[PDB]
Amino acid sequence: DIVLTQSPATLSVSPGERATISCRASQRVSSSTYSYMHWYQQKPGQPPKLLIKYASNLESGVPARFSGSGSGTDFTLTISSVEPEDFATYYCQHSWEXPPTFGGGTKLEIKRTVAAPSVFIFPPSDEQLKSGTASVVCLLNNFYPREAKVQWKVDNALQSGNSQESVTEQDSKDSTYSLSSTLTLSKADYEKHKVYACEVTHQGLSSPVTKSFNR
Amino acid sequence: QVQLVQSGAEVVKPGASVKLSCKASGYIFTSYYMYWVKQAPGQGLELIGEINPSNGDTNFNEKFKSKATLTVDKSASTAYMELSSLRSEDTAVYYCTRSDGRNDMDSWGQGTLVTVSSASTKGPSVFPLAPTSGGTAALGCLVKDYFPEPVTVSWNSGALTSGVHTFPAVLQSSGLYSLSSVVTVPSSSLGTQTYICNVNHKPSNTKVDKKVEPKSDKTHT
Repeated sequence: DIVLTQSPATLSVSPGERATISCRASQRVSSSTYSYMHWYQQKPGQPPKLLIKYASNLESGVPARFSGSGSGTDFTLTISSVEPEDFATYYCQHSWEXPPTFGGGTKLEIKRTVAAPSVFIFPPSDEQLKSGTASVVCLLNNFYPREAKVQWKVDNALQSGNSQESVTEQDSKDSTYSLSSTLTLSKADYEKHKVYACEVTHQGLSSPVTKSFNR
Repeated sequence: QVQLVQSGAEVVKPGASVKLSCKASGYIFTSYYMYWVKQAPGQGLELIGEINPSNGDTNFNEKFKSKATLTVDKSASTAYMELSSLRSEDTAVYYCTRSDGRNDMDSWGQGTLVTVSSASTKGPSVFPLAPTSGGTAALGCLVKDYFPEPVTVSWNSGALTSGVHTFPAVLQSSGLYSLSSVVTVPSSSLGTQTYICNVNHKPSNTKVDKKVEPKSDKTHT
């Protein structure tokens, strides 16, 4: 088969800067007259989406800031000015011959301005505690960049395990991340303590920030 | 509007079969080729094959010609893909997609996650994360103890999307998944607005709505 090699694997651009991503076919996929390379955008959680067909034809409804060029083996997708909602993986695909094959993807990442997390804490619902378990959720909302350190403190003691974290992809509207950290305890353990605290360290903050509740 | 709507996520036992469907609407079904495409988790795209729904001509990526059977029901505007004797490597999102002339693929299904596993499906419990920072409040739903992926969440049947963050699942020690979906809103309007999270776990046929109300107590016994 024909191998499409995309580059780079990851592209980071600032808000409103130009983004260029390349796709090299292992052999020619153009005639005298037309090119058989197509470009797609896969936004997080969604199917791929057609942007550009036949190397340079902008698909209908696709914003004007997208464009494509090249012939033969070397093809490029240009975004003239990157917006938050352009956060996606971009895939090339040929239809020169059987079987159509896809490139490996270029992840486009957006270097937006530094933002500290707003931090919130949720005690366990009464509903959950009826069942014998207590999840305490600590939320770090709308921060940039990604690196953030979260630590749980129960009665001022550093908790060593029993928590799990998950971070979002970059947000489609403001390019920030959010993170949830959930501390899971049995109802008994939960109730044998008073203070539940989450301590957040992030480079947009000059000190650690602590949200807590007493039960 | 053109639309391709795929069947729900499913767990399949190793060595079993599964039949995926793709319902087409807003155009004449037999006027476009239909492709099936495989996306392995955290991975890129592979073509499974092509069916011509007018004349049934198929064309398979050689790699899948022993794995996949493509059919259609023209009377019902629906393409099917049957995947045979599944193993771990078949765990993936499967997309149907259309193509007017076998070049670009201009409309896509939303995808079906097939997870190959011996573990039983399990539906999640949904718990409120009841509602401050710079005059904003956070609220959410904790969606706990489900297998396999995926769970989807919307807020207020899709009317509430601004500020929503629905986290990637985490894998718990039990081997069951967990996720939270949260939103930030004005703290000022917590007593006037209604926030309901809609949780869908297609594999267990779980479709659950949970009103998240403000945490509203002087007495401690």
